[PDB]
Amino acid sequence: FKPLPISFDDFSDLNRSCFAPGFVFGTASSAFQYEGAAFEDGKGPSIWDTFTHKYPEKIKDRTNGDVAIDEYHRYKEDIGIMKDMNLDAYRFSISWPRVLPKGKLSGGVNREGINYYNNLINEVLANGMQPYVTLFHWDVPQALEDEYRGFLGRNIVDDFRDYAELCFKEFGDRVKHWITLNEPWGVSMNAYAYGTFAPGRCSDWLKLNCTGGDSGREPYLAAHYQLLAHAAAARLYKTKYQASQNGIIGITLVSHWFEPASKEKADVDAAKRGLDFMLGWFMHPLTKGRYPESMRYLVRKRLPKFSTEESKELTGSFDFLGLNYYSSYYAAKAPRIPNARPAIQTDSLINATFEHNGKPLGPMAASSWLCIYPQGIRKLLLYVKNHYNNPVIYITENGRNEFNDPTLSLQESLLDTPRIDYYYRHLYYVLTAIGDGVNVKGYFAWSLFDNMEWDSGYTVRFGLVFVDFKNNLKRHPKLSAHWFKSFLKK
Amino acid sequence: FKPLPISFDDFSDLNRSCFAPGFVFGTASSAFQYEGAAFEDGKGPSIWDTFTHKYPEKIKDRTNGDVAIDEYHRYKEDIGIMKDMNLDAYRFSISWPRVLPKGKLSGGVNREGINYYNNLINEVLANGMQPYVTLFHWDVPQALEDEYRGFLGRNIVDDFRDYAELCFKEFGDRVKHWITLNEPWGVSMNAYAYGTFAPGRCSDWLKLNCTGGDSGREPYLAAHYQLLAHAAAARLYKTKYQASQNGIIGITLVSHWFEPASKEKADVDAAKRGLDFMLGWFMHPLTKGRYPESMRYLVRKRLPKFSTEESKELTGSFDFLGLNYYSSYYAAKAPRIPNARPAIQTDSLINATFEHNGKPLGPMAASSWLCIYPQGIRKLLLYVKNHYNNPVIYITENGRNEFNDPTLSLQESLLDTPRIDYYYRHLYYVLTAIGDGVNVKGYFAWSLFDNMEWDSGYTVRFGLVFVDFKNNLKRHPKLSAHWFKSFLKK
Repeated sequence: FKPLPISFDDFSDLNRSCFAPGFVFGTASSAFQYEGAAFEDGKGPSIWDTFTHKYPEKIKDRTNGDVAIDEYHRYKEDIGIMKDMNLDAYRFSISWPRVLPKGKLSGGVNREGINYYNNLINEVLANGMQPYVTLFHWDVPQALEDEYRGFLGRNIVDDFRDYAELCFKEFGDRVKHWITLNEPWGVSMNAYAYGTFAPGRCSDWLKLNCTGGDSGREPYLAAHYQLLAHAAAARLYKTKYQASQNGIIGITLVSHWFEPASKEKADVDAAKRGLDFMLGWFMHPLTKGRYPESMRYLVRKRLPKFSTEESKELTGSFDFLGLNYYSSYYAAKAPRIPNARPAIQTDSLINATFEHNGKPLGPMAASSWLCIYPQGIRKLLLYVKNHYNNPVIYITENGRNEFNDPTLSLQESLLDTPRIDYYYRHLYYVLTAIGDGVNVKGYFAWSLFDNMEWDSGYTVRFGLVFVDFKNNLKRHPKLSAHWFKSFLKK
Repeated sequence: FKPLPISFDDFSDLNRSCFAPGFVFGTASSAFQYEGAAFEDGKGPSIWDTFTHKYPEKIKDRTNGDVAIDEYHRYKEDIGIMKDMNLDAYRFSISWPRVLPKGKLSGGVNREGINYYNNLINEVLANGMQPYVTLFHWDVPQALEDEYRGFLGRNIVDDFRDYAELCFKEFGDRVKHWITLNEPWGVSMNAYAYGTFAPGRCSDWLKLNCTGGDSGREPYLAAHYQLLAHAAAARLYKTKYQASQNGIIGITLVSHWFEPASKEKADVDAAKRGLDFMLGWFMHPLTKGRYPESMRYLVRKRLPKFSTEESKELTGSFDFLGLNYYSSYYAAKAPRIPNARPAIQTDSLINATFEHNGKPLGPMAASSWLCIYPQGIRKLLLYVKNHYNNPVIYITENGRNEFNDPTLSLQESLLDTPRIDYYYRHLYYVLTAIGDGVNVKGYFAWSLFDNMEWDSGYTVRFGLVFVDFKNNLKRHPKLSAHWFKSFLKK
């Protein structure tokens, strides 16, 4: 580490002029969290649609995404806010079942679905911003879940290649930045290892009230098919559409920073395994066509294998890496319990905590897994540069939350100084990583507006802009929106 | 609650123009934490001097206050920083054993000791600031501890009246704001109930490695004599010095906000008892000449009694209240354990926590008792106004800390955005209390510089200005110092 020649003599010294003139600043979202219109204009149901209405008790506040923040009908006002804030880009996702209601290409193409994304894309570009588009953001068409168990069936790869091709042909003339998948670790672990996400599967002996499953086998299956789906969509783009469209394609991975519990070799080795089982799971295959050695050694037979052809297709199939960072953990070696039933969470032999002898690594945000350690982003960034031959990186999500509290007045709800604290220190550490040679090209805040946080429902708020859910979903910019607008003003 | 007509459209909208033009903004400190020169220019030893060298294992990092930040020799530079920052006042304490080395007036007056405070007082006033002086800030002369057990002996009252008179005669011509005691709750509980502060006493059965004591009796004795000492000094000032000196005298009390765990009557009643045993302990006697009913009912015989004359002297003996606020707790009723040995901590029958069904009240700072809940200051302020007939209030301490971390570079150490967050929201809530009729006249931040935090040693940092303890105690203003200077600039 070696500091930055700045001199933070005023609070206003940290702004966009500190970054290269070409650095991209934007905000991110997903279709299920923002759009609304779940049954409208020919859209078919996703697994998240089904999960929330079938099992309301699996959602903290027993809510759903039928209306969400209604971006479907409010997109002009939303883009208007972005333009006023001086943003450079917008990262959003396309709903698979909105364009192809039955999943398969032979089920029919929803023309009205295609029209919505054309309107959104043209609005983004007309307001001096560039669209960064995510193909899959956890909303598997219900038809494919019913037919072959969605991402647990090999059938998903061919159907996902067809979906990607439809988006490339229809929107490819305007969209020059594509993202195939959004956080395959999250899907694998929360949908198949813990059971908190749709379809809510996990091993029965864990007593997490799951809908069937196996946490020692299914998470690995879901991750393997997700990687094959990515390779299919990425190879199609490069071989048939990249020479005429002139854009780039990548993938978004999520990772935490794992800090050794002590200086001991066992604790040093545990942190490394944490990174291998979270980040390495997806980056090894993407750069080398095989899983990390530690996963191969400790999972043995339960870890799927790539064919020769699958390895060739995967190796190097990305123009950039989309990195998502939020939290950090302390990692210590966990001893092998004799006769333990297999599960992905215990397979790595790590004890992950937020303290070392009762002393905290940092304070917590409203989500119980999010520990604030700004140094983690810089250390994660240097790990990617040094272990994965210095790829081009875009930070595709970064942020924190607060609790939804009905006793607070509007004025009180808009004074989000902890979020300002969070962005200031994380942005400082991104700048130090750039100083040390990391190829970071952009940064996207999660999120512009308050929204549904998956299984947590509307009990937490992640936005820069407050949404009044009791009065026609009114948009009320928080103090952090005004602060970010000033940061971006020259 | 009803908001403030402001409109926090920019971050710079919260400044000193939001407060009345006469509102006082300053910073606070104590003699043991800042001065240094512990054995120099005729000063005698305090109980804190003795405690740290005798028992280095009772201090987290095994440190002492011999040098501290050396304000004794560096006071001109320290006042210089304050003047550059646009502050209105400085709250500091006078060391009892520096002016009277043997405690008693018949032990001799240290002339050199008197000269230091004359130099400091004249420097404060010459730099356009007013001194707010604390007579006792936990540094009991060792001579009086040796002779009659300091604040556990009735002999302390007469000696404390003599000390106060010396300060009034010598410094009274320039000092118009006097504070008799600093946090008698802290002394009573930490020195006699838990054993963490000098002289480190507590009940042997608690297994806290104390130096002797009784937690069911001594804390009550120490608090009773502290109140008698205050009354003696306050009555002397008003009857003999106030008509010619034209100043005012008060006392500084510390209190947390106690939030009911649930809506249940038992939880509502537990929060009230929390306030009675912490704040009420000292405010009841000061306004009514008797302890709160709940303390009288649950402590019975172990609670000392005031004579008729002592009640008359105490009732109304303060011109203003010095209030110290830092943290908030959730309070729930605790059941009576059959056969429990008596202790002040269990006497109130309350279970105090920082969570309700695992959900946090707020995040924690570096000190394990400090939970961040900005609403607490406003609720505490309204409680004082409504229960204690609307006194004149000065907030004499408010702030947060971070850990001393040797792996961080200087630049990294100066980016104290969490402290900015802490002052912004607490200052907003002070403004709302003023709006609802509380008579708040000033606010003092704890503290300007990093210093020794009693039994925690130098493991935590509370300042707006970083002190480099490895390089001639160099002063390096943090981002929060620059932010506070801008807040105070018009």
